[PDB]
Amino acid sequence: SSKEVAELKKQVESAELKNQRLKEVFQTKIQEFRKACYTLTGYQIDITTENQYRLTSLYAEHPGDCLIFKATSPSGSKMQLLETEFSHTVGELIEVHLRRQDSIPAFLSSLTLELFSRQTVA
Amino acid sequence: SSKEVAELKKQVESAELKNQRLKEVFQTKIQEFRKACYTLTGYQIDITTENQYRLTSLYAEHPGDCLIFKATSPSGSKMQLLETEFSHTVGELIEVHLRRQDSIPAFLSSLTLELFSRQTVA
Amino acid sequence: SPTVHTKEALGFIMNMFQA
Amino acid sequence: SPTVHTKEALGFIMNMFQA
Repeated sequence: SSKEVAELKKQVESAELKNQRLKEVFQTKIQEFRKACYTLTGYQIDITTENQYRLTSLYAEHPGDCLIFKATSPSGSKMQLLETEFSHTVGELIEVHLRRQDSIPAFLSSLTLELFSRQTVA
Repeated sequence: SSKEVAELKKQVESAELKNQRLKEVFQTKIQEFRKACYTLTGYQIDITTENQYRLTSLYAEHPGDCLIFKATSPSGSKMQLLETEFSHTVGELIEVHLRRQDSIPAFLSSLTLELFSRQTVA
Repeated sequence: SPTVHTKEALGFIMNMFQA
Repeated sequence: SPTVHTKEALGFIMNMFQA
Protein backbone atom coordinates (compact mmCIF):
# COMPACT_ATOMS: atom_id res chain seq x y z
CA SER A 1 0.00 0.00 0.00
CA SER A 2 0.95 3.67 -0.35
CA LYS A 3 0.89 4.12 3.42
CA GLU A 4 3.04 1.07 4.08
CA VAL A 5 5.61 2.01 1.53
CA ALA A 6 5.99 5.54 2.90
CA GLU A 7 5.75 4.30 6.49
CA LEU A 8 8.59 1.83 5.89
CA LYS A 9 10.77 4.39 4.12
CA LYS A 10 10.98 6.38 7.27
CA GLN A 11 12.29 3.36 9.14
CA VAL A 12 15.03 2.84 6.71
CA GLU A 13 16.02 6.45 6.90
CA SER A 14 16.09 6.41 10.59
CA ALA A 15 18.03 3.24 10.86
CA GLU A 16 20.49 4.35 8.24
CA LEU A 17 20.82 7.61 10.09
CA LYS A 18 21.34 5.78 13.34
CA ASN A 19 24.10 3.80 11.74
CA GLN A 20 25.69 7.06 10.71
CA ARG A 21 25.14 8.48 14.12
CA LEU A 22 26.52 5.46 15.78
CA LYS A 23 29.66 5.39 13.86
CA GLU A 24 30.53 8.99 14.33
CA VAL A 25 30.24 9.16 18.02
CA PHE A 26 31.86 5.89 18.52
CA GLN A 27 34.75 6.68 16.37
CA THR A 28 35.18 10.00 18.03
CA LYS A 29 34.77 8.64 21.47
CA ILE A 30 37.18 5.81 21.05
CA GLN A 31 39.86 7.92 19.57
CA GLU A 32 39.72 10.36 22.41
CA PHE A 33 39.89 7.63 24.95
CA ARG A 34 43.01 5.92 23.69
CA LYS A 35 44.77 9.38 23.75
CA ALA A 36 43.93 9.62 27.52
CA CYS A 37 45.46 6.14 28.34
CA TYR A 38 48.55 7.09 26.26
CA THR A 39 48.92 10.64 27.74
CA LEU A 40 48.15 9.20 31.26
CA THR A 41 49.74 5.68 31.54
CA GLY A 42 52.53 6.41 28.98
CA TYR A 43 51.76 3.22 26.95
CA GLN A 44 49.99 3.01 23.56
CA ILE A 45 47.92 -0.24 23.47
CA ASP A 46 47.33 -1.65 19.92
CA ILE A 47 45.06 -4.69 19.26
CA THR A 48 46.46 -7.15 16.65
CA THR A 49 44.31 -9.20 14.37
CA GLU A 50 44.95 -11.95 16.89
CA ASN A 51 43.58 -9.89 19.76
CA GLN A 52 47.04 -9.68 21.32
CA TYR A 53 48.10 -6.48 22.84
CA ARG A 54 51.09 -4.63 21.72
CA LEU A 55 52.38 -1.97 23.95
CA THR A 56 54.85 0.65 22.89
CA SER A 57 56.21 2.99 25.47
CA LEU A 58 55.99 6.67 25.36
CA TYR A 59 59.54 6.97 26.45
CA ALA A 60 60.75 4.19 24.26
CA GLU A 61 64.34 4.41 23.28
CA HIS A 62 63.61 3.20 19.80
CA PRO A 63 60.55 3.46 17.75
CA GLY A 64 60.73 -0.09 16.55
CA ASP A 65 60.89 -2.04 19.80
CA CYS A 66 57.78 -2.80 21.86
CA LEU A 67 56.08 -5.39 24.02
CA ILE A 68 53.31 -7.78 23.14
CA PHE A 69 51.03 -9.47 25.53
CA LYS A 70 48.85 -12.33 24.48
CA ALA A 71 46.05 -13.79 26.50
CA THR A 72 44.27 -17.06 26.49
CA SER A 73 41.45 -14.81 27.63
CA PRO A 74 38.25 -16.45 26.99
CA SER A 75 37.30 -14.63 30.23
CA GLY A 76 39.21 -11.69 31.63
CA SER A 77 42.19 -13.78 32.58
CA LYS A 78 45.78 -12.83 32.93
CA MET A 79 47.88 -12.45 29.87
CA GLN A 80 51.20 -14.04 29.18
CA LEU A 81 54.00 -12.12 27.62
CA LEU A 82 55.20 -13.03 24.22
CA GLU A 83 58.76 -12.40 23.24
CA THR A 84 59.69 -9.43 21.14
CA GLU A 85 62.99 -7.99 20.03
CA PHE A 86 62.61 -5.43 22.74
CA SER A 87 61.53 -7.95 25.30
CA HIS A 88 64.87 -9.70 25.34
CA THR A 89 66.67 -6.54 26.27
CA VAL A 90 64.86 -6.02 29.42
CA GLY A 91 65.70 -9.13 31.26
CA GLU A 92 65.87 -9.24 35.03
CA LEU A 93 63.04 -6.81 35.27
CA ILE A 94 60.79 -9.52 34.06
CA GLU A 95 62.35 -11.89 36.48
CA VAL A 96 61.93 -9.46 39.25
CA HIS A 97 58.55 -8.34 38.32
CA LEU A 98 56.86 -10.99 36.35
CA ARG A 99 58.46 -14.20 37.25
CA ARG A 100 58.83 -13.35 40.82
CA GLN A 101 56.36 -10.74 41.79
CA ASP A 102 53.82 -11.72 39.24
CA SER A 103 52.55 -8.28 38.58
CA ILE A 104 52.40 -6.97 35.04
CA PRO A 105 51.55 -3.48 36.31
CA ALA A 106 54.61 -3.47 38.47
CA PHE A 107 56.66 -4.55 35.56
CA LEU A 108 55.41 -1.81 33.31
CA SER A 109 55.64 0.79 35.93
CA SER A 110 59.15 -0.14 36.71
CA LEU A 111 59.94 -0.18 33.10
CA THR A 112 58.31 3.10 32.49
CA LEU A 113 60.28 4.75 35.20
CA GLU A 114 63.42 3.27 33.93
CA LEU A 115 62.89 4.54 30.46
CA PHE A 116 62.19 8.02 31.66
CA SER A 117 65.44 8.20 33.48
CA ARG A 118 67.35 7.21 30.44
CA GLN A 119 65.60 9.92 28.46
CA THR A 120 67.98 12.82 28.96
CA VAL A 121 68.92 15.94 27.14
CA ALA A 122 72.43 14.87 26.60
CA SER B 1 2.81 -8.33 -0.37
CA SER B 2 3.93 -5.71 -2.79
CA LYS B 3 7.21 -6.29 -4.41
CA GLU B 4 8.00 -2.79 -3.51
CA VAL B 5 7.03 -3.18 0.05
CA ALA B 6 8.79 -6.48 0.42
CA GLU B 7 12.07 -4.97 -0.60
CA LEU B 8 11.65 -2.30 2.04
CA LYS B 9 10.89 -4.80 4.71
CA LYS B 10 13.98 -6.75 3.83
CA GLN B 11 15.96 -3.61 3.54
CA VAL B 12 14.82 -2.40 6.88
CA GLU B 13 15.64 -5.54 8.71
CA SER B 14 19.12 -5.68 7.52
CA ALA B 15 19.73 -2.11 8.41
CA GLU B 16 18.29 -2.54 11.83
CA LEU B 17 20.29 -5.67 12.18
CA LYS B 18 23.39 -4.01 10.82
CA ASN B 19 23.21 -1.45 13.50
CA GLN B 20 22.11 -4.26 15.82
CA ARG B 21 25.12 -6.48 15.07
CA LEU B 22 27.42 -3.50 15.19
CA LYS B 23 26.37 -2.48 18.64
CA GLU B 24 27.02 -5.95 19.93
CA VAL B 25 30.55 -5.97 18.63
CA PHE B 26 31.51 -2.98 20.69
CA GLN B 27 30.37 -4.69 23.76
CA THR B 28 32.68 -7.49 23.40
CA LYS B 29 35.45 -5.36 22.16
CA ILE B 30 35.27 -2.44 24.40
CA GLN B 31 35.32 -4.52 27.50
CA GLU B 32 38.07 -6.61 26.08
CA PHE B 33 40.26 -3.44 25.54
CA ARG B 34 39.55 -2.00 29.06
CA LYS B 35 40.18 -5.28 31.04
CA ALA B 36 43.47 -5.58 29.06
CA CYS B 37 44.24 -1.89 29.82
CA TYR B 38 43.28 -2.64 33.51
CA THR B 39 45.24 -5.92 34.12
CA LEU B 40 48.29 -4.48 32.25
CA THR B 41 48.56 -0.86 33.51
CA GLY B 42 46.87 -1.64 36.90
CA TYR B 43 44.41 1.29 36.40
CA GLN B 44 40.68 1.37 35.53
CA ILE B 45 40.04 4.43 33.27
CA ASP B 46 36.41 5.52 33.46
CA ILE B 47 34.95 8.48 31.71
CA THR B 48 32.67 10.43 33.90
CA THR B 49 29.39 12.09 33.30
CA GLU B 50 31.36 15.33 33.01
CA ASN B 51 33.74 13.65 30.57
CA GLN B 52 36.55 13.65 32.98
CA TYR B 53 38.90 10.75 33.48
CA ARG B 54 38.69 8.70 36.70
CA LEU B 55 41.58 6.29 37.54
CA THR B 56 41.42 3.56 40.26
CA SER B 57 44.50 1.41 41.14
CA LEU B 58 44.21 -2.42 40.94
CA TYR B 59 46.02 -2.02 44.35
CA ALA B 60 43.61 0.54 45.96
CA GLU B 61 43.68 0.48 49.84
CA HIS B 62 39.88 0.88 49.91
CA PRO B 63 37.45 1.26 46.99
CA GLY B 64 36.48 4.80 45.81
CA ASP B 65 40.08 6.00 46.20
CA CYS B 66 40.23 7.33 42.66
CA LEU B 67 41.96 10.03 40.74
CA ILE B 68 40.55 12.40 38.27
CA PHE B 69 42.06 14.02 35.28
CA LYS B 70 40.53 16.63 33.02
CA ALA B 71 41.98 17.47 29.65
CA THR B 72 43.11 21.05 29.95
CA SER B 73 42.36 21.71 26.35
CA PRO B 74 40.49 19.49 23.98
CA SER B 75 43.23 19.79 21.46
CA GLY B 76 46.08 20.19 23.88
CA SER B 77 47.42 16.91 25.05
CA LYS B 78 47.95 17.66 28.68
CA MET B 79 45.77 17.01 31.61
CA GLN B 80 45.33 18.73 34.86
CA LEU B 81 44.97 16.53 37.91
CA LEU B 82 41.93 17.46 39.95
CA GLU B 83 41.87 17.51 43.66
CA THR B 84 40.15 14.56 45.20
CA GLU B 85 40.13 12.88 48.57
CA PHE B 86 42.60 10.30 47.54
CA SER B 87 44.73 12.94 45.91
CA HIS B 88 45.41 14.41 49.30
CA THR B 89 47.30 11.35 50.35
CA VAL B 90 49.83 11.61 47.60
CA GLY B 91 51.12 15.19 48.08
CA GLU B 92 54.66 13.70 47.83
CA LEU B 93 54.29 11.77 44.48
CA ILE B 94 52.51 14.82 42.89
CA GLU B 95 55.28 17.26 43.98
CA VAL B 96 58.04 15.08 42.42
CA HIS B 97 56.65 13.50 39.18
CA LEU B 98 53.83 15.90 38.07
CA ARG B 99 55.31 19.45 38.54
CA ARG B 100 59.11 18.87 39.05
CA GLN B 101 59.18 16.45 36.12
CA ASP B 102 55.77 16.93 34.45
CA SER B 103 55.00 13.28 33.67
CA ILE B 104 51.68 11.53 34.49
CA PRO B 105 53.39 8.23 33.47
CA ALA B 106 56.22 8.76 36.05
CA PHE B 107 53.61 9.78 38.64
CA LEU B 108 51.22 6.83 38.14
CA SER B 109 54.09 4.34 37.56
CA SER B 110 55.64 5.26 40.98
CA LEU B 111 52.19 5.18 42.71
CA THR B 112 51.19 1.73 41.21
CA LEU B 113 54.41 0.39 42.87
CA GLU B 114 53.85 1.97 46.38
CA LEU B 115 50.27 0.59 46.45
CA PHE B 116 51.60 -2.79 45.16
CA SER B 117 53.99 -2.74 48.06
CA ARG B 118 51.22 -2.58 50.59
CA GLN B 119 49.66 -5.92 49.68
CA THR B 120 49.57 -8.38 52.57
CA VAL B 121 51.36 -11.34 50.96
CA ALA B 122 50.76 -13.41 55.97
CA SER C 1 20.19 21.36 20.34
CA PRO C 2 20.94 17.60 20.27
CA THR C 3 19.42 15.32 17.63
CA VAL C 4 17.68 12.17 18.77
CA HIS C 5 19.70 9.49 17.21
CA THR C 6 22.85 11.16 18.27
CA LYS C 7 21.47 11.57 21.76
CA GLU C 8 20.44 7.98 21.70
CA ALA C 9 23.75 6.94 20.36
CA LEU C 10 25.77 8.98 22.78
CA GLY C 11 24.10 7.44 25.80
CA PHE C 12 24.74 3.89 24.70
CA ILE C 13 28.41 4.32 24.21
CA MET C 14 28.97 6.56 27.33
CA ASN C 15 27.43 3.67 29.43
CA MET C 16 30.01 1.29 27.78
CA PHE C 17 32.90 3.23 29.56
CA GLN C 18 31.81 2.67 33.28
CA ALA C 19 32.32 -0.14 35.94
CA SER D 1 31.94 -18.09 7.64
CA PRO D 2 30.46 -15.29 9.85
CA THR D 3 27.28 -13.43 9.01
CA VAL D 4 27.82 -10.42 6.91
CA HIS D 5 26.63 -7.74 9.19
CA THR D 6 28.92 -8.87 11.99
CA LYS D 7 31.69 -9.10 9.49
CA GLU D 8 31.55 -5.53 8.12
CA ALA D 9 30.86 -4.34 11.52
CA LEU D 10 33.79 -6.15 12.93
CA GLY D 11 36.11 -4.78 10.36
CA PHE D 12 35.01 -1.28 11.02
CA ILE D 13 35.80 -1.44 14.65
CA MET D 14 39.10 -3.19 14.50
CA ASN D 15 40.69 -0.53 12.32
CA MET D 16 40.03 2.10 15.02
CA PHE D 17 42.62 0.53 17.26
CA GLN D 18 45.64 1.71 15.30
CA ALA D 19 48.06 4.67 15.36
